[PDB]
Amino acid sequence: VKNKCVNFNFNGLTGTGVLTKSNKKFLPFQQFGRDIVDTTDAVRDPQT
Amino acid sequence: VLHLTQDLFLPFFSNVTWFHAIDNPVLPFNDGVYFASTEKSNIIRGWIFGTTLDSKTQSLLIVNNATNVFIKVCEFQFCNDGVYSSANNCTFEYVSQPFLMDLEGKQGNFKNLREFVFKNIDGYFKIYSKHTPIIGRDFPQGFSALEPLVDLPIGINITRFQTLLALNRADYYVGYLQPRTFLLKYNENGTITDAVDCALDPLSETKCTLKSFTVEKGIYQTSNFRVQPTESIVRFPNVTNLCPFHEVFNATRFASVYAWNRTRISNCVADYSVLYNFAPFFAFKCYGVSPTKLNDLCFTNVYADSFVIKGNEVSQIAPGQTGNIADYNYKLPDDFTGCVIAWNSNKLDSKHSGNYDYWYRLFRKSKLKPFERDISTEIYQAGNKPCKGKGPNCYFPLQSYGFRPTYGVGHQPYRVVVLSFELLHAPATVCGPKKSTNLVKNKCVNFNFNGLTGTGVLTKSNKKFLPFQQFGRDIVDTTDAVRDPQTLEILDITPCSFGGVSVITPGTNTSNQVAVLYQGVNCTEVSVAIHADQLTPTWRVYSTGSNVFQTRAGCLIGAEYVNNSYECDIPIGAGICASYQTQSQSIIAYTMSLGAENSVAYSNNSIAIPTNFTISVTTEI
Amino acid sequence: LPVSMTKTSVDCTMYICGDSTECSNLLLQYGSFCTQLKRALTGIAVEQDKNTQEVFAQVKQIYKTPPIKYFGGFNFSQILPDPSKPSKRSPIEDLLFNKVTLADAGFIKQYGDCLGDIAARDLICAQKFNGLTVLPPLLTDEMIAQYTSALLAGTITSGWTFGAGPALQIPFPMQMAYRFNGIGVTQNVLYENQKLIANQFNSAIGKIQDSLFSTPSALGKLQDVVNHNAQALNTLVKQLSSKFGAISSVLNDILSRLDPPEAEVQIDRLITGRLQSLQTYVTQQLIRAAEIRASANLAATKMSECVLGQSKRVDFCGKGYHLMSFPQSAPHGVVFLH
Amino acid sequence: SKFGAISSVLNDILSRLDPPEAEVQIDRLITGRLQSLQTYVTQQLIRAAEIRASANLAATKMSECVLGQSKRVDFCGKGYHLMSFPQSAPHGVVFLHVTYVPAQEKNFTTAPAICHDGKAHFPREGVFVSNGTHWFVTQRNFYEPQIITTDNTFVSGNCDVVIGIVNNTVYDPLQLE
Amino acid sequence: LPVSMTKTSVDCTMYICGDSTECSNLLLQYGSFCTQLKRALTGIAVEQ
Ligand SMILES: *[C@@H]1O[C@H](CO)[C@@H](O[C@@H]2O[C@H](CO)[C@@H](O)[C@H](O)[C@@H]2O)[C@H](O)[C@H]1NC(C)=O
Ligand SMILES: *[C@@H]1O[C@H](CO)[C@@H](O[C@@H]2O[C@H](CO)[C@@H](O)[C@H](O)[C@@H]2O)[C@H](O)[C@H]1NC(C)=O
Ligand SMILES: *[C@@H]1O[C@H](CO)[C@@H](O[C@@H]2O[C@H](CO)[C@@H](O)[C@H](O)[C@@H]2O)[C@H](O)[C@H]1NC(C)=O
Ligand SMILES: *[C@@H]1O[C@H](CO)[C@@H](O[C@@H]2O[C@H](CO)[C@@H](O)[C@H](O)[C@@H]2O)[C@H](O)[C@H]1NC(C)=O
Ligand SMILES: *[C@@H]1O[C@H](CO)[C@@H](O[C@@H]2O[C@H](CO)[C@@H](O)[C@H](O)[C@@H]2O)[C@H](O)[C@H]1NC(C)=O
Ligand SMILES: *[C@@H]1O[C@H](CO)[C@@H](O[C@@H]2O[C@H](CO)[C@@H](O)[C@H](O)[C@@H]2O)[C@H](O)[C@H]1NC(C)=O
Ligand SMILES: *[C@@H]1O[C@H](CO)[C@@H](O)[C@H](O)[C@H]1NC(C)=O
Ligand SMILES: *[C@@H]1O[C@H](CO)[C@@H](O)[C@H](O)[C@H]1NC(C)=O
Ligand SMILES: *[C@@H]1O[C@H](CO)[C@@H](O)[C@H](O)[C@H]1NC(C)=O
Ligand SMILES: *[C@@H]1O[C@H](CO)[C@@H](O)[C@H](O)[C@H]1NC(C)=O
Ligand SMILES: *[C@@H]1O[C@H](CO)[C@@H](O)[C@H](O)[C@H]1NC(C)=O
Ligand SMILES: *[C@@H]1O[C@H](CO)[C@@H](O)[C@H](O)[C@H]1NC(C)=O
Ligand SMILES: *[C@@H]1O[C@H](CO)[C@@H](O)[C@H](O)[C@H]1NC(C)=O
Ligand SMILES: *[C@@H]1O[C@H](CO)[C@@H](O)[C@H](O)[C@H]1NC(C)=O
Ligand SMILES: *[C@@H]1O[C@H](CO)[C@@H](O)[C@H](O)[C@H]1NC(C)=O
Ligand SMILES: *[C@@H]1O[C@H](CO)[C@@H](O)[C@H](O)[C@H]1NC(C)=O
Ligand SMILES: *[C@@H]1O[C@H](CO)[C@@H](O)[C@H](O)[C@H]1NC(C)=O
Repeated sequence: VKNKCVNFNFNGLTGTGVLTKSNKKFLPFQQFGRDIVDTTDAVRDPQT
Repeated sequence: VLHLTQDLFLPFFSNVTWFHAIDNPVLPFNDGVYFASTEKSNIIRGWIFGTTLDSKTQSLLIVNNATNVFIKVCEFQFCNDGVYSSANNCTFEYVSQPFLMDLEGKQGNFKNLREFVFKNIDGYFKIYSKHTPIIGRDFPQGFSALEPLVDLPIGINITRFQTLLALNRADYYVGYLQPRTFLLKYNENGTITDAVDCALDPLSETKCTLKSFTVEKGIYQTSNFRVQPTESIVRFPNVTNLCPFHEVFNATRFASVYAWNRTRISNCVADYSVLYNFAPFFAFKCYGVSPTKLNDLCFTNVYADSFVIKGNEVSQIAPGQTGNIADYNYKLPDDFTGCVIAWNSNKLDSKHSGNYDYWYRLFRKSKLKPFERDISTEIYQAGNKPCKGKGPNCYFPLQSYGFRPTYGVGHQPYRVVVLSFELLHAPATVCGPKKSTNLVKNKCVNFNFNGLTGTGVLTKSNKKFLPFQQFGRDIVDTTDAVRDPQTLEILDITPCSFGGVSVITPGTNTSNQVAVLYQGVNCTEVSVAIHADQLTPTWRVYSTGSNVFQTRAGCLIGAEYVNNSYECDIPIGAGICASYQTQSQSIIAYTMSLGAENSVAYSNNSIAIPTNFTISVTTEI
Repeated sequence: LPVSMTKTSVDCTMYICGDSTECSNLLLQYGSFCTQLKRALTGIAVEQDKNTQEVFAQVKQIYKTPPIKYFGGFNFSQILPDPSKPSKRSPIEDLLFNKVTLADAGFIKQYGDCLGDIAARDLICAQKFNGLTVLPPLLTDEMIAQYTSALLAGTITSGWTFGAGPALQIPFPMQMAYRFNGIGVTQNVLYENQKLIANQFNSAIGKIQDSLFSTPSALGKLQDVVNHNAQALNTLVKQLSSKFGAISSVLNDILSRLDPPEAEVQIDRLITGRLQSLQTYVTQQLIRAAEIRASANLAATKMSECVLGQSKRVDFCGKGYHLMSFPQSAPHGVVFLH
Repeated sequence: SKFGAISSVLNDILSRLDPPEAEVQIDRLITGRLQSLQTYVTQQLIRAAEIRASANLAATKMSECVLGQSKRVDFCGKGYHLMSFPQSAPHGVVFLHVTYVPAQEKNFTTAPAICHDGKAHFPREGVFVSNGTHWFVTQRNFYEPQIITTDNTFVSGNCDVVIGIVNNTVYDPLQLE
Repeated sequence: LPVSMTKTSVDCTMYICGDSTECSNLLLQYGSFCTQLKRALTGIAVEQ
């Protein structure tokens, strides 16, 4: 479910927040996301 | 983002060995290998890893073919040219898509350059690759990232490395990685556009402390510089008498725990290898010290308490425990610094028809204070009777440890010997078997003076040590002078060279040249350390004779002293400023000019009165 | 008035973990706690340099006194630079330098004689043993004297005009007449008792030198600043001989006396003690730097008002109806003669 | 930052460790982040004190330079302060100090007083200056020579105590009429 | 305009270890952490 506050457990990455579509340019080996201050940003959907 | 990483990377402007082919040397493998090749279609298939490459140790093999890869872990025998002749105890077979991709624009000039990086951190074999269609002809420097392909945990020992060839009827670029800190510039789309090393150039070390690819004009403090010691002197005392650990482990009547025999071991050299030969141990639990690190220490005194106790009571003996032995028979103090030794002896505390020689105390009026003996035979009181005798409510304090050759291990005679050290500041009377090397003065050396470890420079002194004085110190309690145990002479101790390096650079958009300021250190010291190559700085800035300048703030390397005077541009310290000036361009250091040299025309009756005026608008923020 | 404090550039890496790799690896687990400390102390040093710049660098052109020195009777040899002295400093300016003792000059390059210390090494060698260094100021105390000489030669040969624009020469009798006219007394008073007022000025200047010669300490503010800095440095060095509840207070001891799996517990304790000790030093240094910056801004305003002109605010430039002011350079500060 | 804990993610060490044992790691994370948030708060307090000092300076500068003319030298810009115009900037203020600065000057001559007839004449407000042959009275910050009259000068003295007194004739607009 | 604040002379020994000998013994292992606090408070009082 997207555009709604949900607790996610993406591949063992626990947390809380809101998810949606992206236009990111993940390289095929890329799996996680982060920012300049090292906080998990975007998770590649393991089943999509 | 300008993310900074510390990992195994190929150093910038490093040595890469370029080979040819027309036999196939076995390259060493350590900390990973960077591999690159430039080929027409295919002459290199795969690689071989492992140790001794024979049928006695496991090894890897990663040959590619037309369609797949052939990764495996095995114990191959040899081929000397079908690349193996043995797959005996060999598993971990693996197959996936091929590593080699080749494309041509209807012509062979597109000599694609294939770059690979392998490493073996905590097993988990990591392989990275990237095929750049270059123009591999001359291995260009155009930045190029590398994407992982497969990560598989071989979990083996890799030291040697080899490669395979192909058939037919300029390649082999090999580089070695090292643990370095890198600063990587990430594109908006997530690729890596540029990267800068952090241990290569003064400008690079600054560009990676301001985590930025642009360093504005100014002076930036990056790190410090230290002179790593050349030699390591270890000066232990003048004694060679081996300690009597033999006669504390060769004894025949290790007393009962109620009377814990306490020998004293002093004036001796303690090699605990003789401690490791008289006893096939069952418990070497050391608390204050690590048993491996026991031959490099000096103890003021050593106590060897020996007593035979039962199996569970071995686990009983420890700092801060409980039980009938740890409370009424032998109590090890909480802040214990030493080792306990327990080995099995049912050959000297046993016989047919039995034996009951040993003894222990289950009945004491209170607990036993640490390291206290309580040899006494007083009947323990029960109720309110002052009774002096055995029987009910009238119990003898100490009962038997009757030892026989046949009980379970939980009930057997272990000859427990515990060693107590005094690892404090005092003359050391017991030291390890470490040899006493020579003495070198006026040079940065690691010293191990009588168990006092440290680093610094030593020399003769004119101190007035009293004959009982052994150590030295200062007003803030830092060890200053150590009396040589084998010369009875006084040697002072210095810091290594500790200072601070500041890099003086103009804007990176102006020039890549830099000046290096070593803070508050004579430049002869930094010059001799550099020429001896014992400086912690691995970025070595040039020294042409016109780039050295002993400032009151240190010494400047990379900037020449001009005798002119200009307005201060980059503040260095102590009246010296540096700036980027034309010659055709270089960095110059000068003494700041405080302003225009002006003299007033004061006189008894002369006056200057303005005949005009101006209106100036200044700004304040 | 204090103008600057000692510039320190402490290193967490060597101060907390002297030449140790395991301790450095453990300290890396605390994040960027010490980049903050280095940045704070670098900012403090830059701010002290800026404070000195604000207080003294008020005149662009460096002025010089005339070759002859007859300022209508006023005797200025006591504050003018002395050519005979190699340092080119005023007689009153020498007492301030001889009555203040700096524990660490900084511009010594003392390395090479901690070995040659022979006797028990001092505070400086002991601090160098634990990564605790002091930077030297950007402005030497020889060109600060040149700034002061220019400031004083611009106010006795050009009045206050050099503080606004071009330095316009004016005879000192007429400058005194103007300063008198600025406080509500007509100029004729000065020209009718010029000799008497010159004698009074000379006596006042002469009796201020002995008042600093024989007093125990009137520079006690600058000495207080120096003592506070040296004493904070000393109480920061002395925290490296504290166990903090660890087995021993020596990194090279507990490293060689325990295996890495167990030595981490003690090294963590020592790191969490020395970091909390180096964060007290940095915090007190920041507070003292703010106080010194306030004092230095006050000193810069006092220079710009009292020295570069006549100030109509009462009890700012000394007690009484202010006429003029002379700056004098003192160790880590300035001295005003109102 | 792990701060010597198993992991730096609370949602990780909570889902990986049971409450009895995870307390040890959570305590470490708390004692790290609290000491990290007490450094931020302390440095923010220090910076706020510094900013308050600067803002009080700015308020005083506004109230003096803007709402009036300041006789303090080098406070409202360099030179003789005339005006100041405020401008608002992000998280601060910008002042436009309009100042009067002198210009081209000439060596003329000067005397403390002028002795016409036994009496020393002093300028009411200005300098006795001399082209070279004809003594003139003028202002201090601008050259505007005027004929030395009894209105320009006030008279008190005996022509024997003023050092540097020059001989010249002062004028009175009374004897002629 | 405020001119002064309350002058305090907080003592570490009694504040941290009320009439305790073992606690004082453990506190002595922290070095001159509290001489600094007493000096700072004394300086504050003298400054007020
Ligand atoms: C990141 O990726 C985007 C998606 O491919 C790129 O946008 C494209 O740009 C090309 C021109 O290069 C267009 O033809 C295409 O329609 C699309 O807009 C974008 O440039 C890229 N950014 C980079 C590489 O910096
Ligand atoms: C503990 O047991 C040791 C070995 O039996 C004793 O050491 C030796 O004891 C013999 C006498 O039995 C001495 O002749 C010899 O020199 C050596 O000391 C040790 O004395 C003993 N200690 C106690 C306190 O009983
Ligand atoms: C005072 O200074 C003014 C400028 O600072 C002079 O004005 C100048 O006038 C000339 C023409 O004569 C212009 O070309 C120039 O741009 C400027 O406006 C002014 O003349 C001068 N007055 C005296 C008396 O020197
Ligand atoms: C200005 O004041 C000076 C005080 O330092 C006078 O110097 C004096 O010189 C005499 C020797 O001639 C010394 O004995 C005395 O101690 C002092 O140094 C100087 O003469 C004086 N000059 C004028 C013109 O007043
Ligand atoms: C003194 O000041 C005088 C101004 O009144 C100048 O004298 C002028 O001289 C001309 C003739 O040369 C007269 O016509 C005029 O009325 C005026 O008196 C004179 O130049 C000046 N002296 C110097 C040396 O500048
Ligand atoms: C200014 O003019 C006075 C008379 O107008 C001069 O007084 C004269 O002084 C001389 C001696 O110097 C006497 O001989 C004469 O009788 C008269 O008193 C005065 O000197 C003069 N001053 C200057 C500086 O020229
Ligand atoms: C997940 O598995 C299902 C079942 O085989 C398959 O239909 C689907 O395509 C898979 N999706 C992904 C992303 O692997
Ligand atoms: C690479 O090897 C060559 C040949 O010995 C040598 O001249 C060069 O200095 C080496 N590269 C570096 C960076 O030292
Ligand atoms: C290449 O290796 C794969 C590995 O399974 C094998 O199946 C194949 O027969 C080999 N040869 C070719 C031409 O693909
Ligand atoms: C595999 O290892 C065992 C280890 O004892 C050995 O006995 C056996 O011979 C090995 N198999 C081979 C070499 O084929
Ligand atoms: C790996 O091989 C090297 C070289 O023989 C050897 O020194 C090292 O001890 C080996 N390590 C292991 C874990 O086998
Ligand atoms: C005791 O000493 C004898 C002496 O010959 C020796 O043979 C024996 O191995 C020693 N045993 C122990 C346990 O020290
Ligand atoms: C050390 O021992 C040797 C050998 O007995 C002796 O010659 C030398 O004098 C001794 N030196 C000291 C300082 O004890
Ligand atoms: C430092 O300065 C020079 C240059 O090295 C030399 O005299 C000596 O090494 C040192 N001198 C002093 C006085 O410390
Ligand atoms: C020029 O510089 C040299 C040193 O580079 C110095 O010895 C000399 O005195 C200088 N000359 C002048 C005129 O400053
Ligand atoms: C000023 O007057 C004094 C004393 O009359 C004299 O010594 C000095 O040379 C004079 N200077 C000038 C510039 O006239
Ligand atoms: C006044 O005359 C002196 C003597 O040469 C000269 O140095 C000075 O610059 C002159 N001042 C002026 C013209 O304003």
